[PDB]
Order: sequence, then structure tokens, then C-alpha cells
Amino acid sequence: SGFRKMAFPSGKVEGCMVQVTCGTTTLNGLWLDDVVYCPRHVICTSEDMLNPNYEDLLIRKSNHNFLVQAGNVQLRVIGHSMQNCVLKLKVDTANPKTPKYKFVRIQPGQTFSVLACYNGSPSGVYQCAMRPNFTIKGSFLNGSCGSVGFNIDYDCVSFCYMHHMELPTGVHAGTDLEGNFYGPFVDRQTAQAAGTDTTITVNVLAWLYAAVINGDRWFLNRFTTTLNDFNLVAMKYNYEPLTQDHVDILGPLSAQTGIAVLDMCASLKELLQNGMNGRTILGSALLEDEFTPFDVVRQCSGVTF
Amino acid sequence: SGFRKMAFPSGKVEGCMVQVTCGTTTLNGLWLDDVVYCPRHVICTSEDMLNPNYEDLLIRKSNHNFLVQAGNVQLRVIGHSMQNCVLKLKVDTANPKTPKYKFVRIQPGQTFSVLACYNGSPSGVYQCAMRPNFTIKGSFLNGSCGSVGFNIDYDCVSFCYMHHMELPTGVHAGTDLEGNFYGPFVDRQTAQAAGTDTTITVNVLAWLYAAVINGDRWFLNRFTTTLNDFNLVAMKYNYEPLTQDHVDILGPLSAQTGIAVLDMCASLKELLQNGMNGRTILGSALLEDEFTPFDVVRQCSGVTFQ
Ligand SMILES: NC(=O)N1CC[C@@H](C(=O)Nc2cncc3ccccc23)c2cc(Cl)ccc21
Ligand SMILES: NC(=O)N1CC[C@@H](C(=O)Nc2cncc3ccccc23)c2cc(Cl)ccc21
Repeated sequence: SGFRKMAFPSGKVEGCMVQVTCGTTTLNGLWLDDVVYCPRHVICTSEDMLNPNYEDLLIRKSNHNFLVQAGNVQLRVIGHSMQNCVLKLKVDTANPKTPKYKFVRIQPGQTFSVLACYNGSPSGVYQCAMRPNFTIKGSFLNGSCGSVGFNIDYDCVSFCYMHHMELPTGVHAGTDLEGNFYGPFVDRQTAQAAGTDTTITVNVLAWLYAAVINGDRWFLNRFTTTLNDFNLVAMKYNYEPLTQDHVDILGPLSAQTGIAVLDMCASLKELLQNGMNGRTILGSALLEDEFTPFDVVRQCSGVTF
Repeated sequence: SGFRKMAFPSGKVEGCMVQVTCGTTTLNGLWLDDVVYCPRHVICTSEDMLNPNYEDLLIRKSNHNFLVQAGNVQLRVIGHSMQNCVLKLKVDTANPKTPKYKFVRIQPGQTFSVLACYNGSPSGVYQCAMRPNFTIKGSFLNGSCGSVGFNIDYDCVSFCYMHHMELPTGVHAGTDLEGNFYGPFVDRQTAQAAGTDTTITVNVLAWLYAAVINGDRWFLNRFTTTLNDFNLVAMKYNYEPLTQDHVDILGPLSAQTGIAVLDMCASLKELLQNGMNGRTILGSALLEDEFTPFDVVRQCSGVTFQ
């Protein structure tokens, strides 16, 4: 019993975190094999950030301008190249702690663990979701750039996020490990804002199933709904549209609890229209949307890594 | 910016998790140096659990009755002893991944990270608090026994909890790494129940200071309170009494925000009376009590968003 916002064990990623320094700027890097990946903005001064020409800033740098520190050991940079918004520093030593890994680009609504780092040293791990507006509500301070997001599938770490910046509302923006931003953001100090966010409907439904599995059923009702009538309600409450794919993905949870997906949608419709009436679900007075259907199945079955 | 329920990076603890098997029972063990620590109930059957005589069950065991598996490697047990509710299995190999560590017994209100494990394999990491009723609201399934709680301040792992059992309300009970249970619990299947739980007042105050540091002040008011009047109101909402130690502990956060501890207490009193009126504090519609003053200072900026 119990249901917690659970992150993947971070050990496989901790063994990849390094400190990258270029001039006065210090941030985090991910050392996999003989390459250190980090935000390309490590080569910018505060003035350069206003309007950077990264290829031009980079051409003025040599390998020795990049100081890479792995624990108390200095790695020597033997090459450098840029791929989108990530700088790839070729080093002379392959990381002996390199896990089995892949670079994957995730979709909004998908969750991942973040290993927050400062000066190449891991400070904490937390779970978050890629919001529909492509931001993450992370917890990051100055120096956290280069911290990464990941999932683990069996023994393979799938790196999906690298931290680049904080937006004016305190939410965060970053890229996949190929340097492509999630969202309409750029790595420059200019007017940028998170668009209006929405609630990840399939995740709220998954968490309602988790609540039922954990013995919380007060919100269940005798009613069902059509997918179109539910979607009319979702649009009204700034909830993401629910698709037939979402319904299919919730099939296993629907079988385990005996509550049809559209039957759980009728419960959600009622919660949106009336509130919780002083009650809580899994210790929360808000409808939680940062657990996917897979996260719920994994936590309610004890999958190991 | 942002405020998350943040766990310590679990790598240092992952390298210590092993699987311990005694007969038909399999659970997790913590391998530090040449010793594997695990719940003594690994030597019990379901039948034994009503009134087990651990000394009598243990005397019937030899070293080779304990199967310890570290990854795909079997460790050889060369000794065993019981210390309170923990079994200590001496093995022939010192764990090469043993971090710098200490065993610390925590007080209610303290937080820690839990690395939930099954069959000696880590499954997930989450942040927990020792409830005032000495239980933890964990996420644990059968096979999770032996999973540990810890803090990692200054590269040293302070192990503070080892999971032993789930109570009828779905909450969890365990011991420190010396095998002393937290709370009035025993490693017996008996009519045991968590006492009435309360809210960790000093932690709610800490999290209100975190909200002020991060830029939110909507809940502040022009009032103050005496410590005694605060406790008289707070106890009516099942909040733990706030002591002078808690007021002293909140000193640094009070200095950083410029809000006196008793002025933050007045805000808390008003929040208990009014609720949030559709508003949230750090993304929550409930008053959060699983962040200590130390956790807030660790996570939050040293510069308040004025
Ligand atoms: N506005 C500006 O010039 N900057 C700031 C530095 C960095 C930036 O957002 N880092 C930060 C990341 N996460 C948390 C922080 C919490 C406080 C401060 C910075 C934080 C950044 C990066 C890019 Cl790609 C663009 C702009 C900027
Ligand atoms: N009542 C009883 O016979 N048992 C059950 C087994 C074990 C026990 O609590 N394990 C479990 C631990 N954590 C989560 C679980 C979630 C579902 C099931 C078990 C779980 C246990 C241990 C002690 Cl010290 C005393 C009694 C018992």
C-alpha cells in the first residue's frame, strides 16, 4: 500500500555527471563514453546571451578552454562540436561508469526523473512531467543547467531532458539530448513565456485508478459517458483532450479495478463539475496529473532496475 | 525557482542493496563492509509471525541457511547475530561500493529518502517523513522489507530506517539500523495499529517560509501570536505542539524572509481557519508537512524573491 511521487533510482546517471567550465561559466555535463554533453550556452558571457551567435563564439574556443572535471579528476578535451543547442566535448577517457543508454525524445504528458546537479555533483532526484506547454515545473537554482531527465527501462537509461533555463513564471525549459528544445523556446536572454498550460487528462485518470487500487473509492459513481461528451467537458476545464489511444493505454488499470475507462471519465467529469467537497484522493485536494498509466502500473507492481 | 519533494540521489545506497533468502522467505538486505543487515523476520514463516520466538528460530539456523545474493553473485555467510529486530549476517566479502556512512536514529518530523527494493533490486526513490505517530506513509508492496531510508548530507550516507511492515491502515513501520523499532511496534502479526496522527507543525511553518522565499506572500497577515495561544489553536486542528526548539530551528528562515516565527504562526492559524479559498501554496491545496526547516534551506535559494 501507499502511493508516492517516485523517481527512478539515480545511480546509473550519477556516475555520468561532470562539471564543465568555460571561462567564468560553470555548469553540469553528462559524460557518456568519450563524450561530455552540455548546454551550448556554457560558451556565453552574460552580454553574449542577449544575442548569441553560437558558431562564432565556438570558433574562438580551443579544446583547452573547456575544463571538464569528473569528481576530483580533470578530463582533457580533445574535440568539440555543436549539435543543435548541445555542445559535445570529446574527451580522452571513456566513462567507465557509462550505463546502457539511449537518447529519447518524450511527448508532453510523459514523466521522467530529474537528477538536479550543481558543479557536477548530484544534489537531489525528483519526478516530474513534460507539461502540455512543453515546460517542466522543476526545482532548479542557478548552476543547475546541464542537469538531466531520464527514465529506466529494464537496465537501460533513456535520457530525455537536459536543463537549459528558467522562465519568468519559475517553470523550466530544456532540450532532448540531441539539443532540440521542448517547446517554442530559444537559448537566449529575450522575452520568453510559458504558454497557457492544461491538465494531462490521461494521467489524472491513471491516478484515479491508483486511488481505487489503494482503497479510495468515494468518487466512483454509477454513471458512464461517451468519449465525445467527456471531451466537451475536458475542453471546458483546460484539460487535454482524451483520445482512443489514451483509453487503450488505460485498459489494464480498467481490468484490475473493474471500472471501465469511460466509467472513470464520468467520475472525473463529476469531480471537475462539483469539486471534492472537502475530501482528498491519495492525500491530495487537487487532481494529480504527473503519474502516467505506466507509472501507476509500475508502482502498484514493484518493477525493479 | 520551484519546490519539489526531493529525494537524495540514491546511487550510494543502490550499491549496498542485496537479496537475503532464508528458506521460502526472500527480502532485502543492506551490505555495508562485510555485514549484511536485514529484518530478523526473514527467519519466520507466516505461521511463526503470530508469536515468533526469534532466539529459538535463529538457534536452529546455520550460516549456510542464509542465501545472500549481490547482483548475480552469491555471497558466503560466515557468521550471524541478532541485534534487536535486525539480523546481521557477516559475509566473506567487504562491499567494494560501501560509501562513507553512519547509523542515525531520527525523531518524528525528520525526513529521509527511501529506496524501495524488491529481491535486492532498487525499484524507486521517494521522500518520506517520520510521522509524529512513528509510522511512515510509504509506498511498499510485499517483498519491500529490508528497503532503507537515509539522508546524504556532506557525501556521508546516514541510514535511519529499515522497512519491516505494513500496518492495517496502509502505513509503514520499521526500525533504525540498530533494529530498534520506531513507535510502539513489534515484528509480530498482532492487533497493532497506528496511533492518531498529527500534522508536523514546524515543517508546515518551514514550507510557508519556502513559499515566501519563492515569492508568494498571499497568506501573510498583520497579526502575531504568543507561542501558547498558537498551540491552543493548532492542537484543535490535530497539529503537533510547537516548542521553543522549533522556534529556534526556524530562526534562519525567519531572518532570510524578515518574517518573525510567531508572525508566521499567526499566518498558519489563519490558514487553518480559512482554508486556501481556491488558492495554492507552492502548487499544493493542502498544508504540506514533509519538508523540514533543514530541507527548505537545502532546496531553496538563499535570496528571497522580494
Ligand atoms: N535570463 C538569462 O539570461 N538566463 C539566466 C541564466 C540561464 C538560466 O535561465 N539559468 C537557470 C536555470 N534554472 C534555474 C535558474 C534559477 C535562477 C537563475 C537562473 C536559472 C539562462 C539560460 C538560457 Cl538558455 C537563457 C537565458 C538564461
Ligand atoms: N501481518 C503479517 O503477517 N505480516 C505480513 C508480512 C510482513 C509485512 O508487513 N510485509 C509488508 C511490508 N511492506 C508492505 C507490504 C504490503 C503488502 C503486504 C505486505 C507488506 C510482516 C512483517 C512483520 Cl514485522 C509483521 C507482520 C507481517
